[PDB]
Amino acid sequence: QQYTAKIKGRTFRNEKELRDFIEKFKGR
Repeated sequence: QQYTAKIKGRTFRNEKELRDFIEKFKGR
C-alpha cells in the first residue's frame, strides 16, 4: 500500500527507507 517498490521483496512505508535500502543493498 505505501511503496510498491518490492526491491529485495518488501513494501516500504516511505520513500526515505526505500531510498536508504539501496544504500544498504550493496548497489547504491
